[PDB]
Amino acid sequence: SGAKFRISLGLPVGAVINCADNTGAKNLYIISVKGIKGRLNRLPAAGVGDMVMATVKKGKPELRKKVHPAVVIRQRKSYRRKDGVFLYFEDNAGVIVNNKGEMKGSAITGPVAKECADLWPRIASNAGSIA
Amino acid sequence: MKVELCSFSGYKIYPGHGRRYARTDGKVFQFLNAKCESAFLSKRNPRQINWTVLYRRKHKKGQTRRAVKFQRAITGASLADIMAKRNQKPEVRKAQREQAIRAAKEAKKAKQASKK
Amino acid sequence: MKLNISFPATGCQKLIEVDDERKLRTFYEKRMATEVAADALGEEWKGYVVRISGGNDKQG
RNA sequence: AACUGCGAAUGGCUCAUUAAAUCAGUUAUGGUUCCUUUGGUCGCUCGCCACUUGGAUAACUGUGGUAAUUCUAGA
RNA sequence: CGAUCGCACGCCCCCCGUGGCGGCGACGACCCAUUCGAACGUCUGCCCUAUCAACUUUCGAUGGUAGUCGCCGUGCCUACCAUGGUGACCACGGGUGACGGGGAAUCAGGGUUCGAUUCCGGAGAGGGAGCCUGAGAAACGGCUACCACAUCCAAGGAAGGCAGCA
RNA sequence: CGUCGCUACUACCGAUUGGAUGGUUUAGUGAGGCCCUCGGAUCGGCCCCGCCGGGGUGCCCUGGCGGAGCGCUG
RNA sequence: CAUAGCGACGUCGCUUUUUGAUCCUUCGAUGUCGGCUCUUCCUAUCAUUGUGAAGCAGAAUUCACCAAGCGUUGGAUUGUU
RNA sequence: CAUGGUAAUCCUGCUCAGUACGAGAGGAACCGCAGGUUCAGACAUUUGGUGUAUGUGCUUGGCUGAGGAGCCAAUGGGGCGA
RNA sequence: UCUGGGUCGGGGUUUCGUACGUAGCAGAGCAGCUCCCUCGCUGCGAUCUAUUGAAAGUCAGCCCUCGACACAAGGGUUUGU
Ligand SMILES: [Mg+2]
Ligand SMILES: [Mg+2]
Ligand SMILES: [Mg+2]
Ligand SMILES: [Mg+2]
Ligand SMILES: [Mg+2]
Ligand SMILES: [Mg+2]
Ligand SMILES: [Mg+2]
Ligand SMILES: [Mg+2]
Ligand SMILES: [Mg+2]
Ligand SMILES: [Mg+2]
Ligand SMILES: [Mg+2]
Ligand SMILES: [Mg+2]
Ligand SMILES: [Mg+2]
Ligand SMILES: [Mg+2]
Ligand SMILES: [Mg+2]
Ligand SMILES: [Mg+2]
Ligand SMILES: [Mg+2]
Ligand SMILES: [Mg+2]
Repeated sequence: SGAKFRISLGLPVGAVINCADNTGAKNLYIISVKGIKGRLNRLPAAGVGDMVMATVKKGKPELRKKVHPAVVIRQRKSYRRKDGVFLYFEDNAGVIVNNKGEMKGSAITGPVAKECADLWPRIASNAGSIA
Repeated sequence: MKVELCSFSGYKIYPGHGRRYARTDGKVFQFLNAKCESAFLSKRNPRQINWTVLYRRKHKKGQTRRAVKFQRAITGASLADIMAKRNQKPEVRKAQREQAIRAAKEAKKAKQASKK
Repeated sequence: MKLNISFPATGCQKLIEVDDERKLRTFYEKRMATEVAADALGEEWKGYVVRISGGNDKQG
């Protein structure tokens, strides 16, 4: 099996990230992170491989005024990968999925973090490359 | 003892050092420190920075004939056979060229006589 | 790692499987068409210098 | 079987684009190119292999890599 | 300014006797002409729209000079100059449920509609763009890159183009 | 004949700095191909000329390993 | 099927996180709402530990006991509680 | 060591197991494994932050006749930085 | 003490990025000098190249010196079962 190790989160609630699928959504506005118990005044933050609730701000009007489950695939904050490498990406990105984990879209633009790849096998198959 | 990486500067990166960059187009770079990384991020050419490996090789800082022929036996003739054929130099080949001349001439003359 | 050792003056190439990285680090970080003395393979390969001519990746 | 030469720029399909554009008739290229066919021309030149020169590569023998492809490497 | 490949096979012999000579081809060629063409030009000709009247001219718009480039002639492009060029005889702009023509339907005459469709010309190969080879391609049952769809994978990669016949 | 009341249908205006799809473009970034100036990982020729060598007679015709000329070049 | 879970007509209490009632202290003045910050305490326990009951088959839930060790969040609107 | 303080917390995934239970739909648990949340105590090997080492380049205006070397602008500004 | 700890110097490490000067038939060019030369030479000129991964800093809370220099058995105040 193997569970995900802790990584630097970097993406709190209120962050707007790119939408890397082809659903017609251009960005995702993160409103919460799944599995976050929280603390007083602490913003729920998400890293790569984290499932979030997000609303698209620009894109198809049929997706706009709704809440979508999403999974972060790229992040601009450097995170240590248990073997020294501090990887970070050119931009924050995520894709729209459902609660089961199936991706609403059918393709992913750009790389996908290895943490997100082996946590969501549905996302990894659609991924063009893994970084 | 892991993979050994090379930077924007071309220096050797040991495990547990530097950072790794993954662009959106799918290319992955690795840097030794923030000096080499920030030079890369400012679209700066490594061939114009005097401490970079790429510069030193461009400006050349600090920086025969072999031929062997062998004889192999081929399918049908051993090396001993081909040695004997090529070692018929002392008038053995001369005997072959003169016996060819007289035999071909006597066959040519007899062929003219065969017709009438 | 497998090695495709071939003798030009006699033919008779053969494939040898090895797993000791100490014997292959004398080959590591070497370009093609370079000759490295392959005396690090056991005891029978003494007096031999061998030239790297090619190879394949993990994916072929 | 492979190297070489030739074809694969024709045919077939469709009508999206395109309103002096395409296209039709007319005229020009004395402002250009043209495989192939066809017919000319190929002793018009004063200049130690020529009774025939050099090296490599296919196919083939053999050792393979990859999960994979009409992928290919080394000898 | 032939180091190429077949077919029958022969003549001269004095210098002799081992050479020189020979026909039918095929292939090959720099150039010329022809043929198939191709490419760009000349004149006349196109549907609706003014709830499109002034457009073009920075970044070429019109012309001149000198070039660059192309297979060639030309603002095709560059530099230096001149301020030109088109329009109520409808420019320019917009639409088209517009590929053009030979043609089709109706039929006194004149006309009114239809021509995606087997012949000719053009264009296009999911949308753009850029090239290799070749005489001829900006080729797509060739390649390269991006975009969009989509394929197999051991997730390290690899492979796409039915507006061809089904 | 018109107002008002009921029922259908059709358009109009209308906050929403509304929405969507084409087309032509300024500016910024910019893959890739082509050209040019370099570059030179490699593969070769000549100068071999450390040697055994030699023939018209050390004055080499050279029959090969190998040194490598550490150069002139494709 | 009164009492797994509820509890009508009635009736007995507890609490001082409501609001009243009163005016004992303070009028030579005890700075008067909320929020933020921070500590501690209570239990009448939402969750977690150990349990009992069901109209508890499993899952989920409901009732009750020991129990306050630990936790009880991020936001739109509103000065707000 | 008298005495005082005192501290750890909860969740998820794999397996158990599509198992027990159930007509079916559905659907656990104990042991074990891998990890997280909140909290606590540290720490600087690495990544990041700072940076007046006023360390070293770049640069504006002015000033020392010019070069060199520097300085002034309340840290002149900016890059990298032990 | 079989010395000591300092101060300089050196080495290492590291930071930045290739110093001044000289040289060049490098350099957009421009201004002068032609019995001259047969294509030449004299200045100004940012920048480039070689010298030169050079120059500069580096414990003050970096590491190792055993190179040089001087200094270190000195001072004061108290303390008794
Ligand atoms: Mg708050
Ligand atoms: Mg149309
Ligand atoms: Mg037609
Ligand atoms: Mg046609
Ligand atoms: Mg075409
Ligand atoms: Mg051809
Ligand atoms: Mg094409
Ligand atoms: Mg009173
Ligand atoms: Mg009273
Ligand atoms: Mg007071
Ligand atoms: Mg008070
Ligand atoms: Mg209680
Ligand atoms: Mg105690
Ligand atoms: Mg200044
Ligand atoms: Mg100065
Ligand atoms: Mg002053
Ligand atoms: Mg900084
Ligand atoms: Mg020192």
